[PDB]
Amino acid sequence: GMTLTPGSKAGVFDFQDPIDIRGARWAGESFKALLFQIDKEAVEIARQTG
Amino acid sequence: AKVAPEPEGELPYVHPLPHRSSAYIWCGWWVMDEIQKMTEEGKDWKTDDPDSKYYLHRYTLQKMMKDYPEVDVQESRNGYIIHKTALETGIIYTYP
Repeated sequence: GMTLTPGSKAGVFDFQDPIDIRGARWAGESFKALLFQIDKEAVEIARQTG
Repeated sequence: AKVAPEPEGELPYVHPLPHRSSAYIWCGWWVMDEIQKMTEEGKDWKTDDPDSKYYLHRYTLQKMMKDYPEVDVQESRNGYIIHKTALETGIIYTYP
């Protein structure tokens, strides 16, 4: 839904997928992209539960 | 199926690497972006558009790929060394 990046896999977050890691490179960028993804998940939780 | 027209001389240097029958040239981000854009509308980058802004570098890349079967070309956006097979399609990593 809202958390999904338009071109992602819709349910999983794979570090090997360029659209999922916001065009990251090596290790720091991809893991920070994961951090941003979990931030988006928390925000979606806040929207859902209220 | 055609050969690229020769734009005079002054070709950028290609470093021969007999270690793996390879070579190395530093193109940058503009050449790779141009090649990726060319191989997105159905065009060709090896020989088409012989009057491009950076066609000389593309002709040098074509000559390098013909002479060396496992070329190692390094861009500048990520400095990745894309091989001849990866450069054949014209799509490097991402983006439309």
